[PDB]
Amino acid sequence: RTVMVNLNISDYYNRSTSPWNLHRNEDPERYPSVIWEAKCRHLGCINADGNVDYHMNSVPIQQEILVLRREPPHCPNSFRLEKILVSVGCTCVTPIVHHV
Amino acid sequence: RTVMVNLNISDYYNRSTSPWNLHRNEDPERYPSVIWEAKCRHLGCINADGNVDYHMNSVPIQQEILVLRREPPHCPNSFRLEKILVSVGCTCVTPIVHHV
Amino acid sequence: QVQLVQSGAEVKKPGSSVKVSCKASGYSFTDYHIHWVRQAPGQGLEWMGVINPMYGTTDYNQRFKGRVTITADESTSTAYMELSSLRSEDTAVYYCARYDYFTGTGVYWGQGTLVTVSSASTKGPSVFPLAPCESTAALGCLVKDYFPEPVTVSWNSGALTSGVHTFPAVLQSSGLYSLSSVVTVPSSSLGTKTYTCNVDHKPSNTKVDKRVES
Amino acid sequence: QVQLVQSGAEVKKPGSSVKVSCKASGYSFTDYHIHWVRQAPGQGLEWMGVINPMYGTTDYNQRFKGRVTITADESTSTAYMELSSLRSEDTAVYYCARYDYFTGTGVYWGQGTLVTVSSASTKGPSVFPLAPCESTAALGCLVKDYFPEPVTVSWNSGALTSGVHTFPAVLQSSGLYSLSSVVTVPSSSLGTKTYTCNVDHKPSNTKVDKRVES
Amino acid sequence: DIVMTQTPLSLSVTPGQPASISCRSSRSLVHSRGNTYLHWYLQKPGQSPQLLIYKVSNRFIGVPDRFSGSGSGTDFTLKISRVEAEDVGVYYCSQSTHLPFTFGQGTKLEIKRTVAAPSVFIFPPSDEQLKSGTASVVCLLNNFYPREAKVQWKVDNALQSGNSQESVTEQDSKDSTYSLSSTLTLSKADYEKHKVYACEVTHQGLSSPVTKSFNRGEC
Amino acid sequence: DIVMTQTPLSLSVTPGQPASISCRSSRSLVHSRGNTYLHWYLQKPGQSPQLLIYKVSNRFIGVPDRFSGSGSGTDFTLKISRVEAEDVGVYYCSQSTHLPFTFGQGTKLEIKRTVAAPSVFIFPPSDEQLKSGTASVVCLLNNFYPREAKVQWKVDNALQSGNSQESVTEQDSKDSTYSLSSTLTLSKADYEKHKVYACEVTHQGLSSPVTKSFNRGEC
Repeated sequence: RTVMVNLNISDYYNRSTSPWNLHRNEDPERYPSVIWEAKCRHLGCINADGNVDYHMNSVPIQQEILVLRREPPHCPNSFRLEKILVSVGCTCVTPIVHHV
Repeated sequence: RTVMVNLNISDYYNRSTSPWNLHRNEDPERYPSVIWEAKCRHLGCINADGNVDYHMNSVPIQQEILVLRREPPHCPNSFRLEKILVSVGCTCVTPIVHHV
Repeated sequence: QVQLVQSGAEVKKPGSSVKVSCKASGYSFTDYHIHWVRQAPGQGLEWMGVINPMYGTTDYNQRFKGRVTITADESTSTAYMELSSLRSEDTAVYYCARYDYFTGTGVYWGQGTLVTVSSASTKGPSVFPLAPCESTAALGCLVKDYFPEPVTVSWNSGALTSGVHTFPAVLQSSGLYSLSSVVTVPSSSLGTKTYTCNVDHKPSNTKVDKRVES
Repeated sequence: QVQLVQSGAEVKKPGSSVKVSCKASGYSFTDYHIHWVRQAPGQGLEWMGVINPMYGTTDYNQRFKGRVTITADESTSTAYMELSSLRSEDTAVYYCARYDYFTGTGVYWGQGTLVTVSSASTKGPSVFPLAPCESTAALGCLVKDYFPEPVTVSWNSGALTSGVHTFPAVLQSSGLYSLSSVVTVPSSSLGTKTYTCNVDHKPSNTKVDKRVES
Repeated sequence: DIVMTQTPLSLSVTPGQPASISCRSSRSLVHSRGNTYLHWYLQKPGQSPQLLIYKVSNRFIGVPDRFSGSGSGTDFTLKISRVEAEDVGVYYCSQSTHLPFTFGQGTKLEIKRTVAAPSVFIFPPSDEQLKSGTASVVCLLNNFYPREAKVQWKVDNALQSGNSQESVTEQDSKDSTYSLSSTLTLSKADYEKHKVYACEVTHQGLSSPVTKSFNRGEC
Repeated sequence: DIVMTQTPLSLSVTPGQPASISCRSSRSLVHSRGNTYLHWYLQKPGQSPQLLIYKVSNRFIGVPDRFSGSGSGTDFTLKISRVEAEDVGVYYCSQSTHLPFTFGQGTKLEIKRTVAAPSVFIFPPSDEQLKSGTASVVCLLNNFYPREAKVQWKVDNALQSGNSQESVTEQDSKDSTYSLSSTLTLSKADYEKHKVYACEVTHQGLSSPVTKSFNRGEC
């Protein structure tokens, strides 16, 4: 399970029809400690008239990212690999219509 | 530089106004070896009439991801941390108009 | 089946903030949007805002400015509306509704929540009997001097429901509300049967039962 | 300044695929879209497709079906159009154009690329002199029996340009092209000056210079 | 904000008679992807709105066929072929095409049922209330139509003024009648100075006025 | 696909005289966000199209004010106030509103300049060509207008038929004339059997026909 690891460390959010804002996710026990996550500005999307269109949806596009967590806790030299979901931006989708 | 690491391992792409397809990025010297990357289906976006609108742009939303690379090469027990850019999906944006 | 239950009525002082809850059941909470609509006394309906419980994405009415905050908790299937810097004009019934894309509007509604914006002190009611001094009789309960609204008046613990009239409350010169709940009964039953009104004023945590006797 | 240079003319057999290049300069390659437009002989213009060099995002004309592939190389500022399963009907001049959102259309254009779809063998020309047998004289060059088009005929290595006429080629019963480039000159110059035509047939890598003498 | 204008603002309809309500929006309610989000709701006092018609003309599950919807662009109409007692309430049109979603002013529907004379009752103040130092005399006018009724309080034959309040119920969903309560408020002292307390009622359904009284000192 | 229809298909205009070209699209060229992507191009033979007007009425940098654009929705017009020699070519309208982008059929503009008689020249076959076993005799008709010219080949006074080809240049951008080349193709054997090779020209600019000849056996 253990390996040797060497350390070797666009206005879209505003211009999108599904705009978003970045939110600070900070964890001192994690590397990267700070992760900037996208949160969709509206439920709907922006139409050709520049207004919010309720019949389209701004949805966050999420991806699995690899993070290091101190193991055991508060140990600066020992870590565990973790997979977390982060929102990197938002997209505009036509909604799903539900019936039974 | 070296630390101990413990191993602990939605139709949006079609419904988006900026749809995309996933492409296989495989590297045997890397962990994760396989990364599925989004490539935008059109230059433009899909309008209310279901047609491609040239005056809007499908743009890929990219994020820095942490990957492990074998160091020295072909060594299964020793790695280096690397940061690469991956496209996780596409968004629809109004274009930038250029002039001087 | 599909059901929306809101939190009980409240009294808030001007400048304070109110938080109304909306508990959903009978469907997958995350799959439907929750809208909030209000109604000031004897006025029309007014759309306040919307939440997508799946992602927490919202859209508000600009009229309320940055005073309304709508949120949803996936784990408790509950949505909440938070209205800050309360004005006398914010005195209203607040509703929650789940919308859908087939119908395109709000099908299922919460029962409502009354929010009284007042610097006035909460007071529980005083329940007095209304007994007479030919073959049909009336008896009732005077629910007097309470603040704020509402009260619930049942008869014989919900048994007696036919022929009951709980009158809309009238704000006396006191600044306190007064009301009467009445019921018509056969005169023959005056002896053979017992008539009790059950009064509940939730804001002041007051439950009173009065035996109506002639 | 802003400039688009395309690759030289080609001859392709039916069923083969052609790849035309478009080298850009004078601007940031990535900031502007590159469109491809074609024109069959004596026919109108026809939009083939578009590439966004920044992301490789494309859009095509459905008429060509899945036969057209447009690509761009950021490092060499070059865009390419690849037309597969070539038909006689695909014989045309292919243009590249950079579009923009201010104008909304293609301002800057490439020079063009002629693609002849033929099972016919490539042949270099035969350059013969045209000398006479009163005070203005004409002399020229017969550029005969070459395939495919085009040829470039200059005079005295580009020196002489005034009064020159290089006639549109005529496809003889051979299946080979024939053409004449002529020039009018003062009769007085016949002796004092030397007249040479420079013929270049790039498809067959043929450069010929013929001295016109009477 | 889209303005929704309803005409008429109120209506009094005989059960069995048809009813019509107009809704006009300040801008067209046709959405970019082709649907028209105009809906009809019925609200009974102190109850949530109930969906009647969605997307101009679709009846919601459980809504009787007497309800029908029509219109396009900016002008819409809700029709009721036969008005029934259960139809009492306030009708609203609503647009969900444009944010923010908007509702009309509302149209009140009153059921014009036949005259119903009230049953009149009088209640003396309770002995517990009197300990409090106040006397409230209550008069009940039960299940009558129309709403216009006249209640007069007499204390030892002298007509009273400005010491009584009224409260009317919402029109009933089943029998289409109203009920009224009149409360005379006196001090314990004033109450104990007089004997006869009477409640006098005038209503369209009564051939002459009805008096209900008591003598303080029976109860 | 949007269909763009241009009227007329061809035009012959006297320099100084106005010109007008119509463009009608099968569907409105107005975009969702408000712009109208109708443009005008001029194409000179064997050259890329040059931008004249963009977005209905905007003249491109460097385009003289004689060019003007107008129209809306589906009907557009390009006007030239004074036609100049440099204006020769094919004019195209184009829409970039809807994918796939489309162009009109094109309108050819010919400059109706005054008659210009041709200068006629004749070239005997070269000695290198004769070694090849073929003889090509060339006749040049230089800088003439209109294009209609008649070239006749006589070999020892006998009129020739079906053994010669013609090629006309594109109308010149500066002097608005044409040039034609007629090539008579004979076998080395036929060529060596006759003496006089003549080229006879008929044109509007000539009062009578012009003959240019040679005798095989001077050259």
